[PDB]
Amino acid sequence: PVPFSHCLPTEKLQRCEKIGEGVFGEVFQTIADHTPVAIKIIAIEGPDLVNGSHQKTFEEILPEIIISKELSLLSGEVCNRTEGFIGLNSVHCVQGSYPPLLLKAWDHYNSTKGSANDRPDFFKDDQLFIVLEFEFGGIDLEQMRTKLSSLATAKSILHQLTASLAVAEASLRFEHRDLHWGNVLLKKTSLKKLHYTLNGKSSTIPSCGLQVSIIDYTLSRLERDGIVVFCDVSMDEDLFTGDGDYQFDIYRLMKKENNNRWGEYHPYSNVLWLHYLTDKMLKQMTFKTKCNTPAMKQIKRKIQEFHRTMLNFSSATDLLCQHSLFK
Ligand SMILES: Nc1ncnc2c1c(I)cn2[C@@H]1O[C@H](CO)[C@@H](O)[C@H]1O
Repeated sequence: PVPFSHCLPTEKLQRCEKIGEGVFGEVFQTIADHTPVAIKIIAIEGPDLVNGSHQKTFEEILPEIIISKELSLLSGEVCNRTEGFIGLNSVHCVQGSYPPLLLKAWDHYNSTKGSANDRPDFFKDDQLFIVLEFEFGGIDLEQMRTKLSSLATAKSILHQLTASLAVAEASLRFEHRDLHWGNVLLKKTSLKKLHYTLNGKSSTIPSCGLQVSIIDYTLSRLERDGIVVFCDVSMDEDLFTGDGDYQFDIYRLMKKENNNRWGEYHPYSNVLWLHYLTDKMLKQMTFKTKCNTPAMKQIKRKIQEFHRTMLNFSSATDLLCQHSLFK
């Protein structure tokens, strides 16, 4: 293990601002070489509860690390290529107490946005963490609930998500398994079209001025050469007992689909998540401009039609290749 200062030299540490959180830990934004990055920091191996849950062991955190790498690498592949997952810059195992400058950032977020986490000031100098440094992906879909232009943007978002998931299905038999709207990131792009390749066939997607990145592989699954990497949630109580959002039904529906056998490949889970996201787009998102032109009213009708038909597709690949929305 390395000290925090290895990952976060002084100027980089000074520029850290907290941008997100979960039971897992903390996410900070900073900058190096003029380029923003997101730093995900997860305590591991220790006995303390953190945000009410036990810390993962090294063995338990490895799947997320491996999957983050494999998905990042899709941006440079040939037959199955997508930039729709987040870039991974580095992963380190760090040892130390939590840096005071990160506690200062933590406090600022707590004062302005409020936090559901414990202030991370109780770790000793032997504490281990995993620090994952990612590309900065923009703002999550949930925080953009009231910020998008029109449902035309929603179409581009769904098309990008479907294409990324398809390429990952084809390359890695990938299932995301936790693609709630906190895990769909949006960034401005000056590209008019985005490019992907699926089983050696290249295509494009109109960007509507946004690039989508999918994040957070804590519950994800994939395989290479029959070696499966996944999170076995077969004995988890709480994951399947959520209420108040269609998100929590997706966990249940995934368990129905796979008969509680999480090592298996069931790409229908990607379809379930895409259905949940389509549902968010039609029910919870609110757009600055409503559908007023005939072209835009046809877009709304097509997204509604996608919502009511997509559950009859077997995978994100089947949706991309066969759904009328993407013709
Ligand atoms: N790479 C990134 N770029 C930008 N924001 C990021 C990330 C990552 I990793 C996470 N987040 C933000 O933190 C929240 C919790 O994962 C997410 O919901 C999101 O708001």
